[PDB]
Amino acid sequence: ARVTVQDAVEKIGNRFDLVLVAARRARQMQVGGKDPLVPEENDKTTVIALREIEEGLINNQILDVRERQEQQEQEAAEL
Amino acid sequence: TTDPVRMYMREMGTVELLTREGEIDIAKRIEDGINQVQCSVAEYPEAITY
Amino acid sequence: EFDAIKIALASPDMIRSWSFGEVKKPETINYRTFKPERDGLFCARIFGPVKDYECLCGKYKRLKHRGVICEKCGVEVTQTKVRRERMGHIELASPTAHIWFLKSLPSRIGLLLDMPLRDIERVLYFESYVVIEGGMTNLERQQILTEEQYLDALEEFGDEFDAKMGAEAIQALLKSMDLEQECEQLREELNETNSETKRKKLTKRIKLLEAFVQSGNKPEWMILTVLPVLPPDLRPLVPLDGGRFATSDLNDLYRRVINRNNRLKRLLDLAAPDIIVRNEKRMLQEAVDALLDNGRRGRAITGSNKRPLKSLADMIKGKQGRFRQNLLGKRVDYSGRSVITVGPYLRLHQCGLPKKMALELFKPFIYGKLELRGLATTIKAAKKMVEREEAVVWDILDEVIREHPVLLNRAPTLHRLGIQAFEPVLIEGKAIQLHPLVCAAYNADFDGDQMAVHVPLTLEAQLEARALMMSTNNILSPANGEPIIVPSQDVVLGLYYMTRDCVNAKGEGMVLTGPKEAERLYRSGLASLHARVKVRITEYEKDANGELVAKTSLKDTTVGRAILWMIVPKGLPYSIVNQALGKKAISKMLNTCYRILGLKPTVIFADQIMYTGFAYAARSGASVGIDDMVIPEKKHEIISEAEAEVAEIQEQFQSGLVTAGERYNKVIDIWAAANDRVSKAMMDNLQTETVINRDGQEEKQVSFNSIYMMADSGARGSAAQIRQLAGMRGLMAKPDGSIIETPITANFREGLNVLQYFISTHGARKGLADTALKTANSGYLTRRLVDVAQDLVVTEDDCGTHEGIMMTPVIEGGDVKEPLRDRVLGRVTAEDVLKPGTADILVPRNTLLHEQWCDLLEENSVDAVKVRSVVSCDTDFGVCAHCYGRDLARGHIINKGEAIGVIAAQSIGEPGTQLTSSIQVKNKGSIKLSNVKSVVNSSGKLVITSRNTELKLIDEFGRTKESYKVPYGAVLAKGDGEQVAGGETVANWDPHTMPVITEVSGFVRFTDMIDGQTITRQTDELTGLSSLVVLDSAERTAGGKDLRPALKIVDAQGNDVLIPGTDMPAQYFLPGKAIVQLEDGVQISSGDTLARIPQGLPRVADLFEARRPKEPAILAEISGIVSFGKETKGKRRLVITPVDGSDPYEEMIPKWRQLNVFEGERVERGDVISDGPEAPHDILRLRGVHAVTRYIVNEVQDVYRLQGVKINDKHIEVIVRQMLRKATIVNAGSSDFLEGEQVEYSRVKIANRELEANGKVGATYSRDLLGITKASLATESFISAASFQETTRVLTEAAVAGKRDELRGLKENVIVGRLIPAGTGYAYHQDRMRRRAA
Amino acid sequence: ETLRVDPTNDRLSALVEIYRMMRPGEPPTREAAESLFENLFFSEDRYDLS
Ligand SMILES: [Mg+2]
Ligand SMILES: [Zn+2]
Ligand SMILES: [Zn+2]
Repeated sequence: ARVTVQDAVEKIGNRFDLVLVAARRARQMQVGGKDPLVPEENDKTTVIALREIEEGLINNQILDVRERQEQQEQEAAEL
Repeated sequence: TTDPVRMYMREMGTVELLTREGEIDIAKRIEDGINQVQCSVAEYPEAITY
Repeated sequence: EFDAIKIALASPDMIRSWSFGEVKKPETINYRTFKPERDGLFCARIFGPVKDYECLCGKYKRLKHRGVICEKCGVEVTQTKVRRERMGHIELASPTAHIWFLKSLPSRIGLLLDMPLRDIERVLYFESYVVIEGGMTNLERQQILTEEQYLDALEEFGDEFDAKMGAEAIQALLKSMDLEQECEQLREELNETNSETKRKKLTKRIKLLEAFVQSGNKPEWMILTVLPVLPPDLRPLVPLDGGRFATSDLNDLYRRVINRNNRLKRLLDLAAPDIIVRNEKRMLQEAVDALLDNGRRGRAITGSNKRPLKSLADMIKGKQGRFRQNLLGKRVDYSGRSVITVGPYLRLHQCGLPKKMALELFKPFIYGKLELRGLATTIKAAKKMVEREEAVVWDILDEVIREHPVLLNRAPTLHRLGIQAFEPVLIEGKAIQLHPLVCAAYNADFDGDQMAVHVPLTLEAQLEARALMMSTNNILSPANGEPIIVPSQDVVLGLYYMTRDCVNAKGEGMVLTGPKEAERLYRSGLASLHARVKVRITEYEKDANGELVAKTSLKDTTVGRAILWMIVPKGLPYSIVNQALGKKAISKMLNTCYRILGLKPTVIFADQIMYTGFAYAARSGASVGIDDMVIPEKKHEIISEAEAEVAEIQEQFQSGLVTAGERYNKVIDIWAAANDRVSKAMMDNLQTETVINRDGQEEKQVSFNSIYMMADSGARGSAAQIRQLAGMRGLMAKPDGSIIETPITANFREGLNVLQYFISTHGARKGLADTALKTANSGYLTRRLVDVAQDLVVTEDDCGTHEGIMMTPVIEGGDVKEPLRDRVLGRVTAEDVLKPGTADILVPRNTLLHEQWCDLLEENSVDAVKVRSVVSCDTDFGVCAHCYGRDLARGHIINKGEAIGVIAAQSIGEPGTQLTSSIQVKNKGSIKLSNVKSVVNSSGKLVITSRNTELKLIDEFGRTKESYKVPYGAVLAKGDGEQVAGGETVANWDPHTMPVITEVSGFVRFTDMIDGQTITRQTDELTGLSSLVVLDSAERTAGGKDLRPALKIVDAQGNDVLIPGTDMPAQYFLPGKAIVQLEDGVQISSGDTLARIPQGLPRVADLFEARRPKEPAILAEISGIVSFGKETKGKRRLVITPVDGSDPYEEMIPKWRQLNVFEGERVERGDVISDGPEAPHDILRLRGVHAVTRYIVNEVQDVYRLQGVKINDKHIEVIVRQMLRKATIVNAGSSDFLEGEQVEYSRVKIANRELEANGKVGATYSRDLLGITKASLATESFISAASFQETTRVLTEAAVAGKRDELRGLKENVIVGRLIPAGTGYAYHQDRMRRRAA
Repeated sequence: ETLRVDPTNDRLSALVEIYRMMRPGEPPTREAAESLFENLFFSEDRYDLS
């Protein structure tokens, strides 16, 4: 569960970029391109995205690095 | 005031009524007009032959 | 998809380009079968097909074709949504004036031709003629005629003469005009000639002209030649159930226009006489003008009905137009509505919600999960499964609810806490359970009010409602830093019963090892809930850097305080629970817990407070009863004494000793005195009535009366209502506003007889009517305030300026009304502030001041702080975050992006429901006098010759405890800097006598004082000193009318006494009633009198609107020596003599009215020349922008703090910013603008900083304050100027200008339905702005 | 003072002023004005106090 979003505000500032980052992450987990990097407790992808923010292993920068890495693997998988 | 019915009444209120003989006089002017256009037809032979 | 919205005029070629048909016939549909008639107002070949992909005849019924048109009957076989889209046209036979460019108040054909509007309507109604460029023979261009004058001009000039009448004439006038020739002409008339008000009108007209030519418009497009028609599914004629139709009234309007156009074509075929076709052209003018905007004529009503019909501008403009009924606010799917109720078993991140509403709202989610889990093979099976409500769907619904926030909403959504998110817990029931602590945010009582739930569908909206709008985020108001989740009524009663102490109870004075055996003693019944007891508690504190230092001790406390101590988190000290804990104390408790431990312990602490408050209120049994209202034994005795005293005043009035008014005032004063004695009787009979015993005789304490706990805890009501229940209730006022001499000597515990209750009914009904009307006006005030200020968005991180205003405490005449601490807390410093020992930096230059910094301010002796304010920011098109402050639901600085204009205007207009001698020094300290210039008289006192003196009571800590506006010419006992005592009247002026005091000492004389004319000879009966005293204007004769009496001084030698220090004598001019007491050649001393001169909410909506005051304070323009000019015009010439500059300014003052300054003195710019209210225009134009924003915030904070409602000053300052965006430029220079042009301050600022960065000279401006209903329409974005106020003037003003709207500021983006460039959409607009044109 | 403000002098110009000031824009007529001021306050049909 997730009652307050305070820790995610302390990791990612500005309180509005948090929404966009968590939205992009939860779309990566709902549309099945990925799978969660934290144990889920039957939470929806919203709360799983916020918990992945609070563990520090997701922000905008890490998502950009991972997305460019997927694009490089597509370029290597063109054959 | 705008009230364009009243502007119509005031635009036609200047025209006065006719006597019972002035109508016959206007009708005779109408007769003179149709007389002159039929006499104008009367000189033109192509309408005749048409 | 697109960018900026453009608006302009419509050429007839443009209108033929839009339209896909000419509508030649007035039919609508065929009557027998309801196919549409070709080619009527509802057509096929003009607009579209009736059915989806089907011709009208039936030759083409399916998707075999989509491009074809049927050659039997024209149908372009497409979707029928196309019929919602394609438009038509009407070829008007004779041209027709457009009513919007004819009848709006700044009339465009009116001041485009420079012709008065009555003559234009006289031309358009065929009452007269007008020349249309008729050469130069005898008749000018705009020279109108009449019919007889037309026959005159035609028989006098047979040819080279042109003058039509009607719409053809106005169209020929607009077509004939060459614009830039008249542009050169008016530029020459504004260069050489000067006719001030007329040339101001002239420069307005040249502004219109060179705005028109800069656009792509032609003037003759203001006359309609081809009139466009609207698509059919916007004016639908659809079947109701029953064979009867609903038409829109636009069908009537277009039917009338098409009908009269066909009639006029039919008349011009038959060569009708002139009276008939002039009738028909007037009728077609009326039909078109009724179609475009009905109501600016004789209001052409509809058929079979007396009610006036609805035109196009009726559908755009107003409460029911598209701007306010279907664009700014839409009815929304995925919503519900039901009655709300309490359910105290909730944490505040969750609310109850019914199972039936949760099944109806979340239907597509349930459909999706059921077709995912394979219980329903198709989706129709899912429909029937959730229709039959089988037992498998409730587990599915519990899966789809679990972490999905809903939005709860109460209908008067004034401030932004009206919409909050929650997580639903499903309820066996039909009522939304709403958490109790949240309800004070809603202003929701549970007396039957019903709330609405909305559902965030998409994923981003779920994350918005959790991250921004969950209820645990909003525990601070946006109006101030106070908690809005304050415990309201049952919980504070449970606390106030729980933490108290009676002098004898079970377990009196025993010892306890901790809170745990306090709970074991109370819940076993050995010891009482409240008994004073030594316990051992362990409190933690944050002494080191974020470290929980533990200290343990035996505190002397009660049992119930120890039981509540388990609920306090680790960080707080014990002194937060050692007092009685009313409502103020528990609000301070939650505030300290939030400002120390952050958000999470405060949320779970608020939930635990609510639980323990309800539980021990249940254990309290706090119950009201009839014995709980003790009537004083001293009541009827005081009432009998007052009844004897009114008989005394009655006998004194029947004896003729007094008049009526002094009788009335004495009777109301003695009844108020009796009411005050009854109040001080009943309070001492309630609060200390409990007297019990412990190990001795007796002891008194605070009472365990039920109603005293319910008034002392602050749960419900205060001592006014307790007074009206126990003592006598007040003095009622009649409908005059007068107040009755016979008050209601009975409370509600006693009976009221019929007359007393009948008098009370008037006050009750006046109260109800005022609450209704003030609700309406507060709604209107909120709407104007948000619509002046949605454009402002925090956009930059920092501007880095040195500007700022000066925060000082607001003490005035009495004690402190708002201290320095809670004003500056939350703002930021402009420059560094220093200790009273100078060069001691206590804060650096720009740091966010939080509570430890205000602690550092209060431990020192600081009094005034320079603060960055949003009204003096530097940023283009917003306010930089480092200048705004911090105050929000969070405690940190404002984030980059968040809209503060909207939260500011809501936090101002939300408390709009709640709104409605000598120096007697109180406190002790040292005396200070600012702007003082005084002189010692002969009597050892001190008389004051400067009226800007401000009296400050400065204690040993430098701060100001009292201030007194010192009147001119007072009698100071002590001097300056001497330590004064309490009660000591230092200055004792005569408030009924304006002083004519001096600086000189010598023989008073008469100069230009002729007896009988300027002065009369009075011989006094009382004193006996006969004199020559100045008379009025009626009795002074024609010689001494303009000649004024003057007083002047000599010494013993006869030489003129000069002022010691200067060379000017004291020659002073006396008005009427200025009593000459001391005559010619009479000695005085320094400063003796040469003579004596004897005798709510619409305030806020006047301030922000900034209306001109009725009697303005007059103020000097430039600083200089004041002098008089000519006399007796009704006015006088007030002349200013600056020393360095050029003097020749004089201002007309209506000289009947009492002035302030004397002629011998000198004034500063912005100093007052008389008294009374002053316009904000004067304060802005003379003193400065900081002074006018200080004036607005101090006046409106007086209006709010009179009611006792806290609003932080950031909000009022940013509304002041949004007021003064426009500024007229004085010197044009290298810029493009004009000497009188009004352009916004941000646009001229980016122009100058491009020029001032170059070597050229800039453009100097004049800042100009505008009201909120005028600074919101004067905007560079016309949809925000057309969404709320006068619509027709805005659309025509932006249609003649070709104005382009770049969507700029949240009104247009709500209108056009895209993201908002404030909130989460700020990153999107920043990415797009980086992408756009780069 | 009211007489010094008033433009008219006699009965007929008074009735002409009222008939011009109730139905404005149209020229007046004596007997129509008389029947109008009959039908304002003194006719049994169009005016009634109970
Ligand atoms: Mg209610
Ligand atoms: Zn067909
Ligand atoms: Zn700033």
